[PDB]
Amino acid sequence: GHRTLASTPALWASIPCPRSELRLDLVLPSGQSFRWREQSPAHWSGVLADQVWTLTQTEEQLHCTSQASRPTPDELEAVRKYFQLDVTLAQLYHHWGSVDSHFQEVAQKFQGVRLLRQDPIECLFSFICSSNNNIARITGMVERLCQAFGPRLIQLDDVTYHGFPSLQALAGPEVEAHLRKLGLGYRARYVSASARAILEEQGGLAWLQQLRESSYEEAHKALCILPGVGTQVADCICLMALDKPQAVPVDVHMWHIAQRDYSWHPTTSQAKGPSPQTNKELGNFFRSLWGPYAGWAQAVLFSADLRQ
Amino acid sequence: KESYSVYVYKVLKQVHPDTGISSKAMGIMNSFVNDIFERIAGEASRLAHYNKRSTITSREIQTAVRLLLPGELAKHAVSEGTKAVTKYTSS
Amino acid sequence: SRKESYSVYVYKVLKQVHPDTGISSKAMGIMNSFVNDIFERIAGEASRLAHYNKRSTITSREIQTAVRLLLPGELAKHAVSEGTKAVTKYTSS
Amino acid sequence: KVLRDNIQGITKPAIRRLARRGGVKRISGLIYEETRGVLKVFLENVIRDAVTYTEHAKRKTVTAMDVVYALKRQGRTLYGFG
Amino acid sequence: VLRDNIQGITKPAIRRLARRGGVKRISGLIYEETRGVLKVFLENVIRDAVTYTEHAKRKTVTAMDVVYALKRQGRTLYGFGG
Amino acid sequence: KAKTRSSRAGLQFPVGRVHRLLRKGNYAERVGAGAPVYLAAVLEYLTAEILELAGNAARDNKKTRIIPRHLQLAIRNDEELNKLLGKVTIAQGGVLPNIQAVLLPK
Amino acid sequence: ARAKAKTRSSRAGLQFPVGRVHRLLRKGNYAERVGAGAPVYLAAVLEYLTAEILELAGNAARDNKKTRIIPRHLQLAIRNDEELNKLLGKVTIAQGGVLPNIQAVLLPKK
Amino acid sequence: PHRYRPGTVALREIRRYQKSTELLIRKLPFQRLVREIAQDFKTDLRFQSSAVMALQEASEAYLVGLFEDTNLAAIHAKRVTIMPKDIQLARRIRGER
Amino acid sequence: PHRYRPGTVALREIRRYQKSTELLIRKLPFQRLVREIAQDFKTDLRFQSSAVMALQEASEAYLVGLFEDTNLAAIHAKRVTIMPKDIQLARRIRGER
DNA sequence: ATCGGATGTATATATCTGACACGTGCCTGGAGACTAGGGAGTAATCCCCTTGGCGGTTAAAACGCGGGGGACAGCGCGTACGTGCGTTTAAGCGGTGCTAGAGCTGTCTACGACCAATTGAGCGGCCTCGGCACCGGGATTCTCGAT
DNA sequence: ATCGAGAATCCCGGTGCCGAGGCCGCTCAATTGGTCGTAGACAGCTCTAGCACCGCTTAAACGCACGTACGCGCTGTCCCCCGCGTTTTAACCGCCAAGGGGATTACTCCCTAGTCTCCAGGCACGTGTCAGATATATACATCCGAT
Repeated sequence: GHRTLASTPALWASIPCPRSELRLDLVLPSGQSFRWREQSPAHWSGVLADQVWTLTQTEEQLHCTSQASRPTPDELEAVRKYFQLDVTLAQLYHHWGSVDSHFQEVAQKFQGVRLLRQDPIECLFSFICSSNNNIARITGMVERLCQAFGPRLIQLDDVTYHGFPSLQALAGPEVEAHLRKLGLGYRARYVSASARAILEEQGGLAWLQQLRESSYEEAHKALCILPGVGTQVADCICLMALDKPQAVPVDVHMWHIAQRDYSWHPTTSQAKGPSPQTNKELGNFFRSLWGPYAGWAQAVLFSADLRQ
Repeated sequence: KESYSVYVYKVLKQVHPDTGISSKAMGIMNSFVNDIFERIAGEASRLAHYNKRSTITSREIQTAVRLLLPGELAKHAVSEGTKAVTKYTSS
Repeated sequence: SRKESYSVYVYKVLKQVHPDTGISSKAMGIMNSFVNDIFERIAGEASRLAHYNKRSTITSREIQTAVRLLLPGELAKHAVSEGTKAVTKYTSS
Repeated sequence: KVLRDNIQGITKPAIRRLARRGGVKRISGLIYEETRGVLKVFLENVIRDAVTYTEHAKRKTVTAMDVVYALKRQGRTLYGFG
Repeated sequence: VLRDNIQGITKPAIRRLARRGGVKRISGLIYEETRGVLKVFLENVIRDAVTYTEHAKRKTVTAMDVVYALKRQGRTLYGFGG
Repeated sequence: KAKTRSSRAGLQFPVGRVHRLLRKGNYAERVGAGAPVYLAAVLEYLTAEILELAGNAARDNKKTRIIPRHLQLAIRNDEELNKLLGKVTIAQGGVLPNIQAVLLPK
Repeated sequence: ARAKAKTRSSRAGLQFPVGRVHRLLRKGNYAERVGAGAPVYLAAVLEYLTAEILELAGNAARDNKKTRIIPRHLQLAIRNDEELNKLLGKVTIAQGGVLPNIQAVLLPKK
Repeated sequence: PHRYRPGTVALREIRRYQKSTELLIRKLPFQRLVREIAQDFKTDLRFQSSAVMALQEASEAYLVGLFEDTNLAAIHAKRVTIMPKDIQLARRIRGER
Repeated sequence: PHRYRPGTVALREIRRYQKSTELLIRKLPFQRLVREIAQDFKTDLRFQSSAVMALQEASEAYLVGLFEDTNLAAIHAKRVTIMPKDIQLARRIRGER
């Protein structure tokens, strides 16, 4: 079964990390990644760097674990990179708090909300399933998508973990029909269609991976081409999988936050409600308010707004 | 503009092989066919709604024929309809 | 079976019109069938305009046109005013 | 189960009372026969449609909904029942 | 277009229409009554026709709209499109 | 917390139910957002008119209930309602009291 | 390969278009689905009514010594038949005129 | 032996039957008539009581309207008593024929 | 000095106007009247000639039917002339108020 | 009863002509093959709603029997409506021009889409005390016999 | 035009009785969630059909004179419908029983929407061409004013 810090002590390794720098309960189930489950209280399990892990935290430490031994230093580095631990969240909160008193009020109660370094492919298809949907359902869809087309890893209790599907697999024959039976709705077409476009028209995996060196403007532009990947989805990918920290996804949540917490309204736009023009404006508004890491500040308020 | 002009002209040759028809009368027959089509289709839709059925089949087309067309005309019309459907199914 | 109707809604209107007036079951049935008839007439004509203008959908202006066609006299004017007020209030949420 | 001579069931006092509700002051003797005829005609017209509606639904009884639909088809639109 | 156009239907036109209708003798008081009836019918049709045109976001009244408005009142007309 | 559309539009007839029947009734494959609200408002106005007239008629007859006689009388005395309902009978409604002039005694 | 295209109107021996009727029915949003036999049934009914109307109109035209059908002949055909009159009592035919009839007492002293 | 004016009782009857809203036709004979009409179209046919009541109400309304129209026809003829001429005129003008 | 008796050429031209199928109302007066009626509901409406023709034919058929029913009302009261009373009677039974 | 004058149609013939009928070009709506799934046909059930019977009471239908009053036939009159005609006018008919809107195209802001949680009103079950039919009585107003 | 007996009608209070409405249980029905793809709203643009205007011509309106037959008033005649009293009767209400069919529910299957790939049936377009309009000339059908 799933390990716990108390049951198999000699299988866990720690990483210096204070709760103020990271709160797993505020990051893993908040719609950034849809692959983590709190199988046991305060213990989150999921696939990280092609293998299963269980993570749990004390006050100043982040504890990590057919493994038959404690995580190695090399493996632990995989975890630090996933949580981008070289970035000091305390410095970011300070800055955002200094230029936005509302953020300061919220930030006092929701510390440790950071951003996850992610894999481009997993991020692209997970968010293609994020559109017009709720986190609870999205989570299920992504799980069934991985069980059906992803590599089988290991089994803990009655849970069999799977790696994320490859481009070749998602581009396979009759994938759409299969995903519709798995309840993906119309997004089933989007997944099939986008895998093929990338493989048969954009120059495969290399095309998506190269975007990480490209500019936010370029990257976002490149992604909008893919079926199911309009402005909100593209920004999600840029921010969470392509290292574009200034990218700010604009969904219904950030729509409401802007309105009630900043009394914001479109000025350059023509429509009075969400539209491709107003959404783009809201994004710049947040960028001019928080700066270069505006997307990360967005992640904090989004996570906090989920707790309502 | 989709019409029934050539079809009515074809039927006229069957009925009176050596009789002409004016364009005004052609338009009137066109409008008449459209009106009777609208009546039968709408009333068969009412039957479909009333029986909680979502398919317009020949049974309620026949019921609509019996409801709208008068007495002796209805017998001949239903006979023609049954003959046509039987010929279609057999062939 | 679950037979739906407008009985409770007619009762709510009655309480804000004549607060101290009762109503019989036969009258309630008549009122429900009246609501169904007016609804079916207006919806039929609204859909009928959609075909006449080759429009594939029903918007709030086809309903207004149907009301102007059906309701005679000052009922048309007041119903148009009520509908415009209601849609304006709904949009200005 | 044959029913014969039931048009006489529409009694003369009933026709008198109907005419009174219609605001008629004096009634001739032929009016009873004439109104029996027109009632028979109207009931045949209604029952033809009602029985067709019943036959369509594969039902062996005439429900009130069928009568309401038959009346609305002819342009009567009786409220209340159903 | 402005005023006094109801006199456009002169006495002989009404006389000719009544002759077509099977009328032999016409009292003097008929022309004014039938002018009023024609006005009522024409406005009751024109209101619906103009409503159709206005909903069509047009400024020209088509024959098609007049036909449809006539169909609304139960006076179906044939010969001007469907 | 959910805020229902009828209360949002200040209406009592259920906007959601009118919308459901409009879609299911097969009038068009797409139904706009404001059209069911407009329809519900029109139904509100008609129901309010007929119930206020029926209540006036009921109080005229010292009656605290509404009976089909009241509804028929209210419909027939009013002009525009009569024109709207010119081709309808009301079950158990009776007839409006009307006696022609020449039938009265001299 | 494909076995050549033959119209369903020829299949059922009709002149009126089965496929056109089917298209009008499905895009006329009369029901969610349309059965196979319904377009053929309705096309046959329309053909029979048109045949009846045209036959009566042709008889009227022949009795008037004209070889071309005009709406006056259609008017005579519709209102000289009792049942057809009942079916189309609430329709007006443009340029149709009125059937000739005069009341009895209007006729002069015998 | 006091006796009324022959017309006054009639007008009393008018007021009495325009005041109330009862059926004015015996239910069972009307039901028998309806079943007799219905047997010729389809033998062994059952009837719901509500359907019979609906038929009776609709027939009463239709006859009341017809009698009102034929009363107008009789009055137009400078008469008081109705004639079958009046009924046939009412049906012809209405369009039933 | 030859004259036809009253009701002879009056009885004639009935056959002529039932024989013909023309309009019997001048086009231009009806055009002006239709525009006059139109200007009340909206200012400066354009009218196709087909629309005016359709209105003319509809109104003319309506008036022909009304005059037939008026003749029926007149012949009912043992009259050969028609009076407006006939017109209100025919409208009243027809339900036109 | 009848007879020709005179209108008013019926009938027959020459001579255009513009709607009618035909062939042709072309494309777009119809057709053939194939697939997936849900509307619908079919079997079992229960319960309930319809039919039928039986009997007692009596409101109501049947029927006779005046008698008055309203339908109705006949006669007179005077006036309102027809027929005919000279005069006016305006309705078609035919151009000619003006142009504002009708209709077809090319771009981008409001609904459909999948459906699962999420309440939360909306209907079913079930009291319950009051609105109102009914009775019992007495007083008021209409109605027709009398002067 | 009143008086007044007498009959239909209106007003007041008591009685009880069932149903309109309130309350609770339970349950499906709008509502919404990290949006995006997509049809309708809008601007653009052509061109045509509707508007105005004027001149010519002649068919229709019409103002008027005149005669006559129709509507209307008035009358007496008579028959037939209504009020009323008496005599059946079968309508109605209450109760009871039996079972036919009409909602239901579960199950399967096959008919049809959707889609891809064609192709010829039918819609513009052009052109001969004769049924019918139309003018002309004769045949006779029928009112009708005497006769």
